[PDB]
Amino acid sequence: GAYKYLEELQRKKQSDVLRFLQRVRVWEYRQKNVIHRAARPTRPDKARRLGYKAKQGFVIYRVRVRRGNRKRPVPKGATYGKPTNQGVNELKYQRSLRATAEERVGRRAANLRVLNSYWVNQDSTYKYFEVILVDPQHKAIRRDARYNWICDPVHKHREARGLTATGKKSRGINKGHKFNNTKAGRRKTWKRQNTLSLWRYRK
Amino acid sequence: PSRFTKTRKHRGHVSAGKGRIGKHRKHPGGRGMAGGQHHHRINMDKYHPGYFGKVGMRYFHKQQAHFWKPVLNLDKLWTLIPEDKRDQYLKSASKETAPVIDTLAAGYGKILGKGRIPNVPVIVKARFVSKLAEEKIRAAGGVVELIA
Amino acid sequence: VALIENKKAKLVLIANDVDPIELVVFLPALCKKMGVPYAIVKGKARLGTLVNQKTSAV
Amino acid sequence: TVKTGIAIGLNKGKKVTSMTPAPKISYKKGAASNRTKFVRSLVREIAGLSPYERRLIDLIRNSGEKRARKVAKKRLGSFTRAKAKVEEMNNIIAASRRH
Amino acid sequence: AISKNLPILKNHFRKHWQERVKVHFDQAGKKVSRRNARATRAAKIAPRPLDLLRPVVRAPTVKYNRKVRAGRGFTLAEVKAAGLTAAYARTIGIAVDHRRQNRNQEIFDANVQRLKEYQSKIIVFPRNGKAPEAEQVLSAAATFPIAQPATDVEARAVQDNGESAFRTLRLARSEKKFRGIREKRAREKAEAEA
RNA sequence: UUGACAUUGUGAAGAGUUUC
RNA sequence: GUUCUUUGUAAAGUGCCUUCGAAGAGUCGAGUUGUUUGGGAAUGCAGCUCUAAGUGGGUGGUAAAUUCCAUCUAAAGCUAA
RNA sequence: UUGACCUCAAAUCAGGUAGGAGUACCCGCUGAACUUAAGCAUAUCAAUAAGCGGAGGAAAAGAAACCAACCGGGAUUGCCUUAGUAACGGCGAGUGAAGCGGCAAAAGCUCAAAUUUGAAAUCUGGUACCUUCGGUGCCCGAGUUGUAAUUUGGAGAGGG
Repeated sequence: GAYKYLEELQRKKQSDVLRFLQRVRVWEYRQKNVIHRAARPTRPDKARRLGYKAKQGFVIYRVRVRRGNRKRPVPKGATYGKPTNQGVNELKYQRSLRATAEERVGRRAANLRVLNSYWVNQDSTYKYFEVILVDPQHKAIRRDARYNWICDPVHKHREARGLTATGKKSRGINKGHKFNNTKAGRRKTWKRQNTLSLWRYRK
Repeated sequence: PSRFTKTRKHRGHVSAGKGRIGKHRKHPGGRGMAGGQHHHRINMDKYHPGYFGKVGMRYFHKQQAHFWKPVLNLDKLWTLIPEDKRDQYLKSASKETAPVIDTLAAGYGKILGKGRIPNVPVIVKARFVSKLAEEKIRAAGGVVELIA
Repeated sequence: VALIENKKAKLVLIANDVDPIELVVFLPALCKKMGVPYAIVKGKARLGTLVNQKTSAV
Repeated sequence: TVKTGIAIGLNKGKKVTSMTPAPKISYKKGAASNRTKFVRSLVREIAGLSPYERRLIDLIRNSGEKRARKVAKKRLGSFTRAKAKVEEMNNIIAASRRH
Repeated sequence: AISKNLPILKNHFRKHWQERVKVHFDQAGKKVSRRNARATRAAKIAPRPLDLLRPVVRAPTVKYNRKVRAGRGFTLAEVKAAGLTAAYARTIGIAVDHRRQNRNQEIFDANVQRLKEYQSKIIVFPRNGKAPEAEQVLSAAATFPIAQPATDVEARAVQDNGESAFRTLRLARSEKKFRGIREKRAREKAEAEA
């Protein structure tokens, strides 16, 4: 297919043609509302390899975020404590902005289940993404096997809990020695290993 | 149990056995290991020397079992034999036939030279021995097999 | 596209009005490489009608 | 590889009937199948180049190569990718010099 | 506080631990649960014996390079060596791995022997309904035990080559020490002329 | 508040190959 | 355990020769900032800046350069006890 | 003039769905101080309590961009032990894991990237009928800016 040529073109984000396209598209999306249904994706290849299939039930919404550090919501720097919790400006929010965006559209429209999201465009001021949704009420979904796992009540709001790509990434899930803390659940680990376990015949 | 404990025997003796003057207050002299340079220096020194300091080299991600080298001496060396067969080989004392001894399967990783063993020639399968151990075996007429 | 890479193509037609345009932009160069006769055209809607479809893009 | 049967040394380990397994193709993730080389070499010429590439090749017909390595090191954060990109730029500028 | 000569402690109880304390009074109840689970699973099982075959393994690092262990899976290599395929095997009470590439011929041989034994040793019902209709076992932990090898004989004759194994050790150590030096040094005189 | 980086395009004129 | 159709000219698996054999990018990686960690010239996470490759890439718990080795194959995903 | 297309709208349109509650346990986010240090600001209490979002009957995680360096093992989770250890730290108070090994329980796998090209073979809906958690026909519609069949790297496809 041609999706491969499309990928390989995408992965050169500094060519003049992409510079142009980027400028047009970012201006367009910036004129648009912060959240808007898109008729169809801007990177169909990307959506397709993250599981989009052009059919009755799948949806794209495009999204903006506001792109900076997360200034502490504290009146005038009045944090009321020790110097270490005295910072406000240079603080970073642990969830990604992609995660935020996904969360915000999932809140906008709650009948649907998220699947994934992806970068499209940005500037200094904003970041733009395109986000993938499903109506699990849809008969097409429920009758196709291959996705209907998402119809399950378990996968409700899987962006809200940290179960997408970005979710599982920021939540520290990956194998190995650099993830010993927070691989199978941070709080789970800490709880496990701050618990005192005591048997009947004491060991 | 409780009933053996002195607090049943203190009942009535005001100031259960902690005194009236120097009374049993909360945490004097601080908590835990507070004062090891200031007002508990004399217990730190005298009964806990060396506590304060850095020394030596670090080793990040020390995995023991790199250094698994459990240890054995000629002094024992023989309990490895099942006792029923032990005296038989011991009475034999032949170079044409000596018992094979796998320390590693027994759970040992190095052999040392304590003790005096008989003059029996004996066969060993052992990694990591000491010069003196190998020597006494050779004087007994035995040999050694280095292994992996 | 596979037909082109296989040089099965005798002629190619490419409507100009696409979005995402990246679906299409490289195709002229490809047809140049494979020596294929190609052309840019107008009315992918007309192409759809040529397919018994709404829209064709090629 | 060829073990010695010794608990220590250079080739320490059990002397053993070392077989060989079948190869997993997962080792071959770095493949370069014809399709893909075609796609990449094409997309290059459609995309042209990026300004840091441009500056680097100007640097290569200036300033020697070592300076261009330092520059690409600044841009990518390595020396390996730097060396490779440099070799690539030499390959390209060779085409520009001699078609 | 500090007091008389005593070994120093590190007791990690400064951290609201009382809220998070697990006791095992259900040490017995869960044993009951597990026995009941196994029995009930078996009861519904259609006598497939409650555990799938698992292979013989060379037991990783040095502390346990000696032992022999039950692993996960049998290496498709050894499978088709036995003369079948992974998928059919999984339908059979067998467990298969794609990792653990076979590199040791005797283990290859041992596992294929296990598999052939098991193949000869079991009895499969037809794809249709009627059969000899039962008799259950729940092992395959045990009926194919996993023993160590023999690894030697009881006793042997002496073959004294007169050498100093100790000195061999020191020499191997020094070689491992000085490979790089002598390599670089030979390289130096070699490139010296010219 | 000040400097750099980005948003940030197309070019010209002039000052110490550059870069003000 | 019975009892009917008959899928079917359709599905699977199996051998040896041959051509091959697609493999996820504003991501990886790096710098910096902040935080967190047992993680120590920087464990993870996030912001900003830079931004890749395909005999390549990640890691191999001391930073950098050089040469070897070894192990996996990310940046999409489901899964009971 | 007529007819399409793309985009965006409206409708008490046909049918659907989300809200809130609860919240012992669970996934996240945000996030202190008293306290301890015999003072105290780092550090600790604490990656806790409080605050916010979102689930289930279990969750989550999970089939390796792994552990390792052995003769190598082989998804995940939990117990024992590793270990109060390596390491961290005004190297002060203090904090502090992971591999290996034993046990429990066990299960594997799907998408993308490929020309159906001698034939969209895919799917929602409506409507008549029926053996109705559904099915046949018909129609409308979506869809090639790609639904179906194949393959998922342990491989695998093409041909012979």
